Amino acid sequence: RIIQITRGDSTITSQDVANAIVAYGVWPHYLSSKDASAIDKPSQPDTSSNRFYTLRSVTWSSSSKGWWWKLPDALKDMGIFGENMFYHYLGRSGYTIHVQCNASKFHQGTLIVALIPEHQIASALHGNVNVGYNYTHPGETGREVKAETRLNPDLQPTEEYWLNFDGTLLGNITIFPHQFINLRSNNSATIIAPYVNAVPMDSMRSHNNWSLVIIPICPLETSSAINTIPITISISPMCAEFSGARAKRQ
Amino acid sequence: RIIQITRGDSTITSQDVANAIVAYGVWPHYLSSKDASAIDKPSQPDTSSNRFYTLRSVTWSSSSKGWWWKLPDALKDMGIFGENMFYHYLGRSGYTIHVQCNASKFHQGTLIVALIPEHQIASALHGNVNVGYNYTHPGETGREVKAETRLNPDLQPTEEYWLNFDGTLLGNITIFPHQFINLRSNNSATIIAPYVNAVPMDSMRSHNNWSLVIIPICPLETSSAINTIPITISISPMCAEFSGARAKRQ
Amino acid sequence: YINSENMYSVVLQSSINAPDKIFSIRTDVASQPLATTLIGEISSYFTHWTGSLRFSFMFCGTANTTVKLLLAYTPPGIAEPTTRKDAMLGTHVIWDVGLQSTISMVVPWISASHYRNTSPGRSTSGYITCWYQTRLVIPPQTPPTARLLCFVSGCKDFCLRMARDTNLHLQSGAIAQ
Amino acid sequence: YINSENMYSVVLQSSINAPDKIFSIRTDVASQPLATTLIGEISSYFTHWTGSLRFSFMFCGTANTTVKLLLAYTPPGIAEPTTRKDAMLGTHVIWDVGLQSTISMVVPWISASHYRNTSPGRSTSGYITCWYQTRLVIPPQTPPTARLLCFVSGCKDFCLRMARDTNLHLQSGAIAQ
Amino acid sequence: LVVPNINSSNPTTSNSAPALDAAETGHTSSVQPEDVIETRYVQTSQTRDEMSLESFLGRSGCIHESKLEVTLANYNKENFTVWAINLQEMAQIRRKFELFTYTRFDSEITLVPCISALSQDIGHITMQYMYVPPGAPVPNSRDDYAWQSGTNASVFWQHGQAYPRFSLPFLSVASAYYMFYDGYDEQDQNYGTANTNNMGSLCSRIVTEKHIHKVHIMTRIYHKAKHVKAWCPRPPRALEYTRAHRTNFKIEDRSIQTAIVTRPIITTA
Amino acid sequence: LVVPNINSSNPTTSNSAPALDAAETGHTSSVQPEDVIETRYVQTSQTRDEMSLESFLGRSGCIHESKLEVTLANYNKENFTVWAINLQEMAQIRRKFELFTYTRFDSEITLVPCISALSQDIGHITMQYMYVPPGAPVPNSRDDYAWQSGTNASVFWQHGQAYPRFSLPFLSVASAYYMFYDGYDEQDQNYGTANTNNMGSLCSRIVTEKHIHKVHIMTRIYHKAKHVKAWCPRPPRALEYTRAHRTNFKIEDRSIQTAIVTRPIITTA
Amino acid sequence: AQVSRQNYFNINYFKDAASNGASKL
Amino acid sequence: AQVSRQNYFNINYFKDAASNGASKL
Amino acid sequence: CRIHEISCGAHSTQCIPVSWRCDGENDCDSGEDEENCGN
Ligand SMILES: CCCCCCCCCCCC(=O)O
Ligand SMILES: CCCCCCCCCCCC(=O)O
Ligand SMILES: [Ca+2]
Repeated sequence: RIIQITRGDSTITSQDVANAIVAYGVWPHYLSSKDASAIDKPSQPDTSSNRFYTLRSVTWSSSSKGWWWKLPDALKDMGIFGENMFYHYLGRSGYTIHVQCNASKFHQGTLIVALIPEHQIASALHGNVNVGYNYTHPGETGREVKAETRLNPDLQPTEEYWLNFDGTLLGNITIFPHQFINLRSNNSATIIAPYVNAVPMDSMRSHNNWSLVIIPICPLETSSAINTIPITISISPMCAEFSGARAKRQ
Repeated sequence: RIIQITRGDSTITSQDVANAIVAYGVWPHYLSSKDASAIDKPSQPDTSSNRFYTLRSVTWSSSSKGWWWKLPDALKDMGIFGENMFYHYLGRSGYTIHVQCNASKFHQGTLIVALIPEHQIASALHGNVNVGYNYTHPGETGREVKAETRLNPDLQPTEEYWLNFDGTLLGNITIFPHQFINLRSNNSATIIAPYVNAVPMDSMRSHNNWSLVIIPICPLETSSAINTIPITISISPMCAEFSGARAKRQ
Repeated sequence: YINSENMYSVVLQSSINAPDKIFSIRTDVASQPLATTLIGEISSYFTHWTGSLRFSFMFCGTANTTVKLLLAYTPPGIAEPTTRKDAMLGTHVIWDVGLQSTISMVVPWISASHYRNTSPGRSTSGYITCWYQTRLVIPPQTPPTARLLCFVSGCKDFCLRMARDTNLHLQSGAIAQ
Repeated sequence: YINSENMYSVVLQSSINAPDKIFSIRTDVASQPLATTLIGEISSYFTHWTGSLRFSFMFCGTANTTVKLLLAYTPPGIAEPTTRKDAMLGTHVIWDVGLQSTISMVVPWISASHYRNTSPGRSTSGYITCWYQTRLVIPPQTPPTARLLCFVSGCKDFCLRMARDTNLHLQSGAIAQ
Repeated sequence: LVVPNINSSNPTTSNSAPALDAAETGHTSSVQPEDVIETRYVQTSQTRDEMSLESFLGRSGCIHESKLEVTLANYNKENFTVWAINLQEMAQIRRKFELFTYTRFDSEITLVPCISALSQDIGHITMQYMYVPPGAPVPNSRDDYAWQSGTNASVFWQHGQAYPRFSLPFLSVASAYYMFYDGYDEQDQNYGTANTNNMGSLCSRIVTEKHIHKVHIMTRIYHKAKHVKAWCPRPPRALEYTRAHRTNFKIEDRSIQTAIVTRPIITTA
Repeated sequence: LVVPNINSSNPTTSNSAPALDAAETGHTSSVQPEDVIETRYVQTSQTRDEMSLESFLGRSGCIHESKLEVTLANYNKENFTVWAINLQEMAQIRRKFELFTYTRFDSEITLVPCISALSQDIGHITMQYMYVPPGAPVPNSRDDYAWQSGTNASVFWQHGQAYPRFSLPFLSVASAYYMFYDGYDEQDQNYGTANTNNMGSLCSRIVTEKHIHKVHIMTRIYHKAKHVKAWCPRPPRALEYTRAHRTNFKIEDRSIQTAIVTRPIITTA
Repeated sequence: AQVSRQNYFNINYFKDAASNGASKL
Repeated sequence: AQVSRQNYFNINYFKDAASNGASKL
Repeated sequence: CRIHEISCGAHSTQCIPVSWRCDGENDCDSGEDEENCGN
């Protein structure tokens, strides 16, 4: 019923949880001498990167509809992991995702935390339109579900959470690695994911292997004074690897 | 009579040299489980740092008197080695220093390349005066021997090369790891140095274990059109190690 | 609070919705405010020290009150962290209050030399900042504030040396018999 | 030249066609100008010495510049040699510059007693004169001068004894704290 | 006496939480570095020898300064001192021992005479120090018979003789000395260590017969503990000491002053 | 510890030239007598024992002169000294140790008191010397409690007592003492050995109570190194020392003066 | 009798308990 | 224990490391 | 600071005995102990 995770110089705890789930059931690990293509000695920053990085908390209220960050990226400023990420062309990693969010025996709500591989969103417009880089690489902030016009907005991803942002129905979202946070029960979710992608290593900049999604499937109701609780996200890379080292790109 | 050094994704060559010399005769290496004090897993960036970094060439003329850079520091901007250096409190490393400088069978000159441990310069003034941080941390540029007044100049290191910048006489400079570049013979020097210091690891910012020095002991004379040749410096860390990881300092 | 228990606890607010600093302190065993503590006072009897420290925290709010803090240790060589991000990039622990009130975490010994001075100068051994990971939360009809205590002790690691006279206690003028 | 590198090198002329002296110095390790050197300074910390000395020379002229010198050691008991003949009648070495810039030669320990005084009086341990065996020579379009450095060190032989206070360094009036 | 070493640790992700405990018990959460951070492997050398009780109280310190003023005229009727024995009179020391409830040990006493000259010359001075146990007769004149010392232990010091010194076995009629004592008299009075720690008195007296120079003798007393044991540690002292054998601390029109420094705000130290 | 002997040599006429080498390498051409002169055969006795580090720094020298002037009037408020500990203050010594970058060793300290009389007589003087580590409370009056020395190490000297002396273990929190140090503060300030070599301070104070004679106490301090090791030799010093923990040498309106003597011409020495 | 520390001899010259030097551990 | 030099006895009378005389080689 | 012996060549501070009166060494801070001598 309890839990304690350690990574690098960091350690999470949680007095009450639903026993962490392992992505597709395959613990992370380094790159096999039998698969790699990169023919140069990979760098493994170790404890200085495979640590726990905590994001920028967002707020959940009686009207929020959802959020999401893409991985890697989101970490692009988090120390060495961040740096390395740009100093090299190729990178590979799997991580541990701990989503915390306490409340009270006098609340009620329910969030769906889902980790998704190759999450290709769809712009919210008709005709030949795509999505703009800048909008799918927010950063530690994330992208919120806001209903109220944007900018050079035709490069904007749709704002239709209930369709998982892609033409599928939330409700089949479970087919991916996911946990549920149900205030009346737990108060934190935890996902550990290996490296998934059809190639040894990929470019940390031009592609986000994953994509974290959180959707309140159940209205956050209460009678208490606090009717707005924060939701925090902490992430820790595992077995980080970089190749093709050169200059830092901007 | 030839030579070829490889490090990381880099490789130096030199059609003609005086067989490289090893600092105090002890090849570099990592930190012994029996000495360390840092009780946390060190990070070893490997090939992404233990590579060859080339500086910013300075110019030698019929009147230059000398130059010098301090180590680490000098590298503080050179990719990952650079970054890591600031992201952590503690760092440890030894490097390979290759000083190149070709000329012609029709020249003559002679440089003294010396690597020095704990090189404590002396300000060029009388009375209670010290040296200012900013002046002993130039960067990839170095500090040249310029005779012509400075700024808030009472925090300035002396400009007396012939006294090794410290009250000793150049000429006993040899007591340290050093090679000679004598245009009529070689055209490059090479020093490989281990980590020297009275403690496991030290702060990369607040202290420069080494200090490279170059002094023309022999006037660069010639009859040719080119009467000014450049001198370049390339450096490569070896067995880099960092500890106490936190935020990047400015 | 200076001369009352209230100096020993801290106060958490149910009205703070954001990454706010709560408190912090230097590490150097013989520093302020550690110096007055058991370990502290004693360390103050020697000159050099070395080891890991064990910081424990106990939440005292109501039984239905819940939170999620973040005790963090930022290694010397820099400056006190101003933001949460800036802080958690070091050694830390996301502590979630639930049933067990306590939670101990450790400040690894991470120095350049093997030993350090009891009495520092301008030097430091890092700081321990503490922030709001989530937010204090309560139900209806409950004290909007909660207390948070803090203990310290040395690990199996810890150790002192160099006997010298304590500085945290003096005698100005004779004592009556 | 006194306070510049130029004191450490010597100059050879392409315009001197004959047996001309170039330079010379006493031998006695703690003499002038040796005294300021590594070995020297240290010897200056004792009273008695004994051993053979290793003098090395490095030519710095152009790569096409060539010469033929003559380093010579004239045993004490006489006077500095004025002519080449007079000089080479002792221990010497005809060094020819070609590819290898260096050339080391030795000053055998040749005394009456087993040890000698660091600080001599009017006594000597011989001199090292240096002459033009041939003549510096160059092609067209080249610096008519070349530099010549000089190093010294002790042999497997060498050895000191009788600890005493150095004379090459003083302290007139207090030092500031 | 060694300290264990630190073992290398690895990224756990278990159901058991050693970090999480409960201080309500009264136990010191037994958590070690490893359990909380992928740690290294270190072969510690460190030694706790110095931190032994025997090394702590094993150092000599001062416990008393006995100033004696010589008086020409009535020579034999004064020029002598007395002293209620105890450690309670000198912070430094006292603070330490007062770090444990009970303690047992033998003692090494060392004397330090200083003759402050008052005439142009000192002449020939000679002191005597007698240990008078509780029950023995106290001297009352530079010439009292008691100074015969047919049984008490006296030690003589003359000018130009190196500091004297002697050893003392653990006195007391108990298993150990009382550093503190929540008890009273058989006449419900004198709450305090004074109730017991009656070791007698220490007296001195210039021996040199009537003479010509007025002078001042200042003999300091140092004490080192040996062969030690101590029980039940207590929290250390926090305020200047005021009186012997009592804890009292409130002082004549002055604030209660600790050693805890103050600060402006807690989000910056 | 012996020196090899010299073997007999013979007229070579080989294709190999050991005499010819290249100093560009940075190596000291390894040539020996034999290789260059039909030499004799000698059975050398010579020994390098004396040239051992332990024989070199193995000699006691002076590192500090602490003059204390006694002042009748305000006795208890002065008549005491302080001292920033270090070797940096006395050329002789300093020059030597400053011959290596790092060094490790234990120390033998020896004191030398001299009482310069100012009245017709001296009376009875008694000094005290306390070692106050960095962090410990510094004295501030000939009567400060600190001189109780419940833990610091003090040594007492009185007139007519032979020079005192004591031994000291290698201090520092490192593997060795820093003779030099190209580094700064955590507040980018104080470039220099001062940045580290903080050993605390050494204080004295006349003990003899208020008296009649004005006098001057001059206590010199000598130091011998024991059990030694040193690393990375450096070139020796060349100019008078000016200030502690700094290399500086330029002095107030005076030429840069070495020890190298000048001559008229190089073809005659 | 003589021992090892942090060799050397040391017998107690005195006939009594207390006179002895410092204890061992 | 006693040895040879450049015989004689010498035991360390002191209980501590530093107090010892000069080292050997 | 008199007693017919000890006396600084100054209006204030401490006092220097008669032995250092126009002797060549400067004892009192003011330097007046060595001012206008040479008789
Ligand atoms: C003759 C010298 C006297 C020294 C006596 C030492 C006795 C210490 C007993 C402790 C009693 C106390 O609590 O003060
Ligand atoms: C109590 C006597 C004091 C003697 C202390 C010797 C310490 C030498 C350490 C060297 C520090 C320095 O570089 O000056
Ligand atoms: Ca005078």
